[PDB]
Amino acid sequence: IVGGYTCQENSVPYQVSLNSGYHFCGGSLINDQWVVSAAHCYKSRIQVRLGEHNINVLEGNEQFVNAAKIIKHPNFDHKTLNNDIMLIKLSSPVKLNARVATVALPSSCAPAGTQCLISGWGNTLSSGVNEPDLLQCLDAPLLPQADCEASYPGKITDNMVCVGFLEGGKDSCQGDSGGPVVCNGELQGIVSWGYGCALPDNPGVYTKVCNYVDWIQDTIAAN
Amino acid sequence: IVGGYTCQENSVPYQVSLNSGYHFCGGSLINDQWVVSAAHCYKSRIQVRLGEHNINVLEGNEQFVNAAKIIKHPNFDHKTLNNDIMLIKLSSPVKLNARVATVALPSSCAPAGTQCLISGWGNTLSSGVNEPDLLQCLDAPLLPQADCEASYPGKITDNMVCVGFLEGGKDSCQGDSGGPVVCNGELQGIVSWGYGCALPDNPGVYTKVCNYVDWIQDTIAAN
Ligand SMILES: [Cu+2]
Ligand SMILES: [Cu+2]
Repeated sequence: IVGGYTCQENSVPYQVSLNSGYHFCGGSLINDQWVVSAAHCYKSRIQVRLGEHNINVLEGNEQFVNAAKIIKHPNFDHKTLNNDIMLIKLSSPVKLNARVATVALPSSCAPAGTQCLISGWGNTLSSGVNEPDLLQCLDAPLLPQADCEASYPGKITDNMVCVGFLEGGKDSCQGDSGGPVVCNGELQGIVSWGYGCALPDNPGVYTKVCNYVDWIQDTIAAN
Repeated sequence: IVGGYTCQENSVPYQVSLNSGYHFCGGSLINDQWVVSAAHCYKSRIQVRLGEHNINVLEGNEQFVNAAKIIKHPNFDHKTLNNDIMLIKLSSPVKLNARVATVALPSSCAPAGTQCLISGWGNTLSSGVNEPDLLQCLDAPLLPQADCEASYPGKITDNMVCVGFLEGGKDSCQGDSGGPVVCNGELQGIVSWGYGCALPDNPGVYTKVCNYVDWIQDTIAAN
């Protein structure tokens, strides 16, 4: 998160860290045994870390759990990052409590103008890399689809939505990938891509989760 | 390397990749059993990879060797990155040949105006991160110390030298760290830090190797 603020400790209780010896992506807990993330965060083995605030200090609320099935969407295409969404089933259900909780899936697609919360332990600079310890937060609105399209000519599918500020300064970045954008209580987007991080006229683009509620549900049911 | 060109295969034969399950820093081979890198690239276990061009494909000239002693300078200070230099002794001597060779240590400090070659598998973007497969190269001059000082007020010690372009566009970046700047045949600088990557008025700053020839030699002798 570039240009964001440090989240109050465990105020984003659905946020998870995907770790393979180091933090490389984020995700969201949608029920006690399943995480949703980006298909681009695929790796053969993943340890999911829940209840985190400081990614480098054990503060006493962490639950570390291995991923048992890691399921990318059938039609994920790495060249366009179209259908960038992946489901992770945990080896064991987690114990839900104040600091580790679920986020609801969307009842419908959110309109342009909605303020959303984006969080992650991703890069905090628009140039160079600085990885933060503490979870970062950003309040940002869903952009009009025609501004998304204007910023990325020919690259936006109906499964993508821009969230951010056309002025730049504030955006998600690498390492936030796979993490949540939640707009009053429901998961509406997954961190996916954008040109640079926090550049003017280059808002971040997100996987539009309302287009996948049926896929997510069938996949959970069948697994 | 931002704004650089892909080096001809094995044209930089002293360049090594420090790997701990992934590439995280560079270094230079200065004799058949020793590598010099940045103290900031310290890790408890390191595999040194020599003879590389494509960091992700085995092309047939690679030699992978573990580090036996990893020695940071006694006075390295992580807050200012002053004395950012580290020596690595390999478990076995490597076999030197056309594609794996040594770079000479400096006979003296190079003057402002010298063109140098910088190489690495570091980040190639001034905003966001993109890690390259193929080794990257950049021709860049040593800057006047007063321009270094003007760009980083109060942060430049006599053990640092700026190399780069005040206009921005071309610079080293994260992942190049610990790698070589060679100015007609001798190692004159080690990739260390800078604000951003390739920003105007923010040239890269390098560990000034001519200040450490005696330390490097005593340390090798004693180990
Ligand atoms: Cu990719
Ligand atoms: Cu550091």
